[PDB]
Amino acid sequence: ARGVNKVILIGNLGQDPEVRYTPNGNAVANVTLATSTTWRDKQTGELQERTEWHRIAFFNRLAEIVGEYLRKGSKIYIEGSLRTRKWQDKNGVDRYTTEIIANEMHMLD
Amino acid sequence: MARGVNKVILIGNLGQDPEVRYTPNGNAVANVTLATSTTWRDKQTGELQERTEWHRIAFFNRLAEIVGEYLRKGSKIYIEGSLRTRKWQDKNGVDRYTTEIIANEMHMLD
Amino acid sequence: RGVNKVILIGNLGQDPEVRYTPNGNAVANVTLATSTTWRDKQTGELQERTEWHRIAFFNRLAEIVGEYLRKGSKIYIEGSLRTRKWQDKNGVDRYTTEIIANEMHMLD
Amino acid sequence: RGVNKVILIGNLGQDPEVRYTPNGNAVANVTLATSTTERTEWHRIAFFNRLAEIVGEYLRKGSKIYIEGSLRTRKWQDKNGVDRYTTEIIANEMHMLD
Repeated sequence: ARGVNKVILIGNLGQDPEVRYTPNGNAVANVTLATSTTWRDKQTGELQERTEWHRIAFFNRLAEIVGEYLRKGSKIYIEGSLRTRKWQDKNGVDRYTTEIIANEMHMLD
Repeated sequence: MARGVNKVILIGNLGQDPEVRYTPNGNAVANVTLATSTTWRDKQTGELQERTEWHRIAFFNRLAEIVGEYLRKGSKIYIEGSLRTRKWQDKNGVDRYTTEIIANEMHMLD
Repeated sequence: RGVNKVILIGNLGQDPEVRYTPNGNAVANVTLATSTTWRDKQTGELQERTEWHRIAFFNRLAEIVGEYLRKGSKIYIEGSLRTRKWQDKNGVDRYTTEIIANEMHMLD
Repeated sequence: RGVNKVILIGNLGQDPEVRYTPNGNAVANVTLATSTTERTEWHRIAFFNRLAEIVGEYLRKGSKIYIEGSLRTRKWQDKNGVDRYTTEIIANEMHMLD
């Protein structure tokens, strides 16, 4: 190639995997994944949880694995790549919707 | 010490010269658009063709300052950061995720 | 100018000992095991290879590790590679490569 | 099970050189320099097959590249048959930054 496009996530499945098949027997799976980090309340010192949400897509073998083993709550590790579909704002500002294309996946439960 | 891991690593070029602003308190804030390339093989003809993804990146404070001063359209950079997503609601009522990369690190690659 | 990153997930080989440096700082040296399993694409079959990594935790991270982690604990690590030079008893330069941990997350 | 991953960006210490293992395969062992505000770290990296050929063709001393790989420590004996150990990076992917 010439560029690097790489995401590493650890988080939980927000719902049970949704598995489907292309009209020619290809596995496709879509999951929602929540990753968390902590935040310190400045006033009170309370350690509070912050959550980001990500859409992940798996293909073929990996998608089969996902639907075979993973359920809501499942904690997994993931490497993948960002894929974005260009936008346009109410104010005409270019925006970016992002799915993660998964190439690796390690189960952690 | 968080329960999760949210890491992006990118290498690519600025589509445009950086956009920079300051907050009412002075602190800097920069955004750029990054193109990252890979290569696709045309299965029929064997042609080596370039595919491009586009990314919105936000920088803050000192990093933003560095970006304003040093970067330009075409600049090749390395980026470590985190994904920040604001949630959607689709035409067909499906959930979508609009993401910005929040940069923690930046190395210029000439 | 340069990137030196290591990401690992695997299990501790021992209960960690927090020690102190000749400068008074906490250190915890541990080993971590990562494994690759694959089937030989012809002759042999189910192959499994294990790698042992040397990890150095310093200061608070050292103390956390000393306090929470135990042998076999499943842990996640980000860090940097450092090789150091020492001498054997006959004065020959020998080398050891270690992961200087930046971050760690408990997966258990 | 387990993640063993390395990412580097730095420069080759020497013009790379394709050689061959006793199995016949291609391989280039090179060193890569990475630095921090200043201390320089030297990594042994190993490319095999295709990557090795590609590395041997296009890279010279001081070539800035990007690498992903896995860590591997192999065991060997010195003259006196004492177990010694070397940590090398087995590269999966490589990109030229020049």
